[PDB]
Amino acid sequence: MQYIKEYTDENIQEGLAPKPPPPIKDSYMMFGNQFQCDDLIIRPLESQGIERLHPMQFDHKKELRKLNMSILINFLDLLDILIRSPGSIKREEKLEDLKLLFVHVHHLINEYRPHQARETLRVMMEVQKRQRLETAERFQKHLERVIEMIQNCLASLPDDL
Amino acid sequence: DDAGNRLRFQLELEFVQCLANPNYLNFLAQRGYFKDKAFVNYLKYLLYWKDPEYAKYLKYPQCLHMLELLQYEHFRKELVNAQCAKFIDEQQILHWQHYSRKRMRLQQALAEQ
Amino acid sequence: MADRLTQLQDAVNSLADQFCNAIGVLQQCGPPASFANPTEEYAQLFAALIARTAKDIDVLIDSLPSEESTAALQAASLYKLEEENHEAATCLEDVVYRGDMLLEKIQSALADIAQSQLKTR
Amino acid sequence: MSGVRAVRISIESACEKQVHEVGLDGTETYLPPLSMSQNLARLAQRI
Repeated sequence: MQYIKEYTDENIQEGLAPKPPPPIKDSYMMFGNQFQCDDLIIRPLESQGIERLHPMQFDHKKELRKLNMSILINFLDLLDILIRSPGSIKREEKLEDLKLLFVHVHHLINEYRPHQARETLRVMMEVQKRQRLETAERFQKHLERVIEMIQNCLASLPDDL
Repeated sequence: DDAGNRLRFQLELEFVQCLANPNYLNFLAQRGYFKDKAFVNYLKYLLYWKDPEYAKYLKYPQCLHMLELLQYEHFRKELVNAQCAKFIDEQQILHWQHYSRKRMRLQQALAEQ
Repeated sequence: MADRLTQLQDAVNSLADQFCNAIGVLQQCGPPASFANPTEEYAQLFAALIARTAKDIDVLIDSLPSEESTAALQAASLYKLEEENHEAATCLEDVVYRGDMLLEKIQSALADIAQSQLKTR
Repeated sequence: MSGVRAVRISIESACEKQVHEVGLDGTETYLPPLSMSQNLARLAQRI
């Protein structure tokens, strides 16, 4: 590692001689191996880098089942390919086709990681609102219960003579 | 001179991130830098990451946790043994599993019902 | 994690795993020359295991619920959450103030007779 | 997202349960005292 001495004595000083705070970085940040810049795209789509065989209609459950469907019949087709001529050239075309099938199924399912946070951040804080509420009518049930205490003490105030 | 501000910021950032490692402070201990008067003047100074403005560039919790132990100077005379540094390391990781152990019980509670 | 989507993943993983294991056992042992018994009882055990895992895949595919709700409906749900939580602070603080002016009066109504009995002695 | 504004709404963290010590395979133990005016006595015992 390394020891720092350049600014350690800069900030143990008097007045504004310690350095002012840095401004908010509105540019590239160099933290770690990643960049983690501002306003980044959250995720890359399936459009780039992956050949697309499904249309835009996106029957999400049916895309799940058709990909399951097509893989199983292609695995049986590949078994027939290994039965007939496993030493063919057409194997790696078949291997990358099912690999193409396996890419599409995995990206579609993961969509509830930011979506799950919206329900749970809601649901506990009406309980504390309820706890704010169930203590609210606690307050009138307490404040008018001591006004009636004042009332009977004032009602008994002349009657005690 | 924008180079000095950024470079020092990330140099000093990793220093407390290096200080987040309990075995690194053990590496201070056999090096005997706990009693150095310049370093005790430096480590009292080093306590300025507690504000959230500097902590948005700070990423891990126990950097600030074990630095405050060093402030009392009672904790600094120990740690020459690696067993107490390991004990600090082991209990930190025995409680880093808190969210995991909390989530698995509620998952067990929902699976049991 | 640990939702029914996860157990569907490892079930089809083990089904592919028990296929090659059954193939691997069927190719590593068998009848040497007859022109056996442990291989076939493994074979009936392996054929049963790949069937039950294939059975549980269909069970769990039908067991998983369809995708439900939208984030935009819950985005609008947070919009009514914020306005009711702002006014809940105001509705709470107003009866707090009713407690505040009442306690300030009666603590003085405590006080004015509290030091009054000092000079009675 | 979707052009939502940034405002200052109150969110309270789930401070109903706290964690102190972890046993084997989880199952911690929960201990807030939340004492009454008995706390006034302790500060005077050291006095």
